[PDB]
Amino acid sequence: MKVRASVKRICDKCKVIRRHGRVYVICENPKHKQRQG
Amino acid sequence: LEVIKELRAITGLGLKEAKDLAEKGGPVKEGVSKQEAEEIKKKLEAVGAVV
Amino acid sequence: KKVVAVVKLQLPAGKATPAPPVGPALGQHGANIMEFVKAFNAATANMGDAIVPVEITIYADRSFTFVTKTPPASYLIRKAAGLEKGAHKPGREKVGRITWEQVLEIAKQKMPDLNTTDLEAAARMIAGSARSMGVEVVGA
Amino acid sequence: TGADLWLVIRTMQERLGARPVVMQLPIGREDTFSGIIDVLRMKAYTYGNDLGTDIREIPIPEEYLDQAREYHEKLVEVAADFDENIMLKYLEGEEPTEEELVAAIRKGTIDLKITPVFLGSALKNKGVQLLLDAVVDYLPSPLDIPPIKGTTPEGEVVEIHPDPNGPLAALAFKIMADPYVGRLTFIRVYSGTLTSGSYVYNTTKGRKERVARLLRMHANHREEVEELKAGDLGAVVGLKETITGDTLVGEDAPRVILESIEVPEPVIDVAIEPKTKADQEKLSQALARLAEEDPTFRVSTHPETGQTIISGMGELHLEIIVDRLKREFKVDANVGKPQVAYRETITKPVDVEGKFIRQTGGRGQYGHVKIKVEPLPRGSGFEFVNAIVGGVIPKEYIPAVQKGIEEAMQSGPLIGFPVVDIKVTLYDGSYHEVDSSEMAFKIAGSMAIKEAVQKGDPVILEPIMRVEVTTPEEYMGDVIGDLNARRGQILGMEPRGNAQVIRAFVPLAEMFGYATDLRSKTQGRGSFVMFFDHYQEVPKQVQEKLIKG
Amino acid sequence: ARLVGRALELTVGFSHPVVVEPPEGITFEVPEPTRVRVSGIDKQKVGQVAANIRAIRKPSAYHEKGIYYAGEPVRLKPGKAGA
RNA sequence: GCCAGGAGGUUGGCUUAGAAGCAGCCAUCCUUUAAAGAGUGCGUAAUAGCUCACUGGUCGAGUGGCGCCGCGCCGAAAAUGA
Repeated sequence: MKVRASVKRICDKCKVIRRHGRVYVICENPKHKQRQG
Repeated sequence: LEVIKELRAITGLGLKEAKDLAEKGGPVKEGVSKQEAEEIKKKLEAVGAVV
Repeated sequence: KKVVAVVKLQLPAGKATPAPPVGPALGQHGANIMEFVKAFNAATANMGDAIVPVEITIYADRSFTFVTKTPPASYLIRKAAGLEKGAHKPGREKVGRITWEQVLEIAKQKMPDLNTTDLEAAARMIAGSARSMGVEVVGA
Repeated sequence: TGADLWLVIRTMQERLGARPVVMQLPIGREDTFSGIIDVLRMKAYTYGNDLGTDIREIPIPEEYLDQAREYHEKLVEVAADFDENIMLKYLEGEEPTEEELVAAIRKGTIDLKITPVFLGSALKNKGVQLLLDAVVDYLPSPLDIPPIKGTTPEGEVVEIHPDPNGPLAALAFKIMADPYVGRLTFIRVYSGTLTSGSYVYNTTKGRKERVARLLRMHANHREEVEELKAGDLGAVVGLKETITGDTLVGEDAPRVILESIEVPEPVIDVAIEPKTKADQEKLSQALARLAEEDPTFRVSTHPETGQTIISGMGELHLEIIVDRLKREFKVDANVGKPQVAYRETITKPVDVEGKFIRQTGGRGQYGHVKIKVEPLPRGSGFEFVNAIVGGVIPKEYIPAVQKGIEEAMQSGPLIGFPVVDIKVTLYDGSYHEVDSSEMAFKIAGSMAIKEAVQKGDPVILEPIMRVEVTTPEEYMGDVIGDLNARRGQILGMEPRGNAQVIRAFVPLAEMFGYATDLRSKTQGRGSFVMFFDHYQEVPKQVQEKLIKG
Repeated sequence: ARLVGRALELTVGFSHPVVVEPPEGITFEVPEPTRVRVSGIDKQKVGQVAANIRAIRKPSAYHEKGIYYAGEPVRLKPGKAGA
């Protein structure tokens, strides 16, 4: 999931409180860490 | 007798404090809880409860 | 050693062995679980077998005390309708009808169980559950 | 680091249930160690430097002085469970002596119900002579050990009376190869007296053997004496046929065979195939020079194709073998994984034609047959159904017509494997009073079958096994994991001892050596077996990949 | 752990000893090896040090072993987790 | 957010080696209730467990959700110095 243009809201803990100007998707089990790159 | 059969304190476990006899007690009824009162109170024993 | 630990089980009169949750749930006990199957086997001898809830307590000196309850109405609706293995799917197939009395007697027999202690209430809980196992009811 | 006492005492009974009961205590944990207190004689033992050229018995520096007492009591306490003299003489007023306690404790130490806890770091010459003392004073003399057993030459088990003045009966054990003397055959006797320059009769192999010389092995040299008495232990020099697990007797002795029958099976089934054919012979030499020293594993050349099956109780085991192999004998062995036995089988009730006939005048043979060849569930049996109407095919051509089938079923139309559980049948054919030979209709049945399978959609069968695993609950769970994550599905479970069985279906292909894989989801504490039941269709995707050239 | 005089010393899951030492504004306080305490008078500069000792020895390791705030382990497999 | 109430029949029937709200197919509840589901995720080998849902307790003023526009922003790596 890391670095892919779909930074939705995957596992319902994952958040988009936009930082650095490139949305990350922040969760728990970090096989769920999508990124904007 | 009543330490290696019932009271699972094998023997040394239930009578390590036997220097001053640290064991006195037993429950009893009729037919249901009495059969161990014709044993606890009658089997070369003397923990005379109520019955 | 071990002290007082009241643990209950869910066992039918047919599997009499120290197998989970028979053993380790009552291992800290010395639970006479073969004197539980026996004192309860012939106890529910209104049919011979039946599946029944239980509750066995340890008191240190190898003391076991079990308290029991009745079988289910997921067997007193299927034994109340002539459905063999059951009735493949609820809101689908049909096998053997039930009526306004059969359901009433069923609701009766098991009074303190179900949920309420009002004959004109638990009977409703029965009036539903019959449908969820694949069988019709005769109304009027 | 991590040194203890307590924890050992805990996990001992948290895994087995055998009460320890103990004889000595540390002076400081990890490297905080100087000397050792004991609770036997109650003497403050202590060394000094690690090498232990400076031992001592200096006073108790306090600290644990009192603590010895409690467990000392406990020590003494358990002495009241055996020698019932120390019982009253500890629950009255007096003191238990330095002697009858040795017999209470040895009582417990031969009845197997207690476990005198001595420990220590002999890296640094500590804890040595103590455990030695305990060993002499407690360890089971070959006297009270309940006698071994050895069936008379009649068919009834007999006891060995370990008097060094009776019938000479002897067991053997460990088989080395010593470039000096040779086949070192490590033996422990039993009854009677073992002399030198005499003779022995190994009852097992029925061969009479010659004691070339006497042996025991010391720590620094060969102990060469003359006689080994009843139940004394050592080794005999010069003794051919004899291996491990035997029973020899005096040249004229009552002549019996000691029991000593054991059963640990080889779990993992490895395959080994070492290049050319120049190796196979040297491999014969290999498994030859094994078994006599290594009677623990099994060698069974795949009872269908090549590959000598090398099956052993552990991957390591198998690998020190695969290594000594490639070194001692040279065998450039390239270990692979076992093949499998697959079985052709159709799906749809297909009924085709198998003709023959050749007319060039004279004998050219006649043979037209059409048969039912219907299928059966993947466990039934080979069949045939005489559906002959008027005797069109003269019955006497039916025999070979069934084998032509049977031998055109040896190798199927696909991979070429024994077609099974395909209830054939028959029905309508033909003949000619002359041309119709036996082999002609043999070929009728044959070809008819071939067309029937080529067209009838033959799918591939594969062995489905019974894995039955022993395991303590936790591992059990994650092994349900492993098993169902090995293709086919499992079955059930039961609490056997401190364990939980695992009834299991398992296709051998995905199963290849589970022992080391077992010991990864059981982490060692698990056991199992593997067995068989029936054959089954692969879930499709393997019949498009296995179209191998 | 063993805070000698002014210096916090420790040899945890690492070879050599460690010397963690006081910065301006905040203060250490070792009760014993297994549960070190900190008198830090600067809520911002303190938590820095908190997560910095914790970063000195990152715990977890699938099961346990390490330093924890009030931290709770997150479970995974030992001699397993290796297909 | 904070303290807590967070049920019973049931193990829904199916199916499955077992499947309990948790593998899913048809599902398609009623009573005890001020509220508690044929159920949201975590957990399990299936349960147990964890937990949310709804309801009260505190608190004291605002609050989620849906359609729309303008500038943005990510998506956005190529070669002599900008």
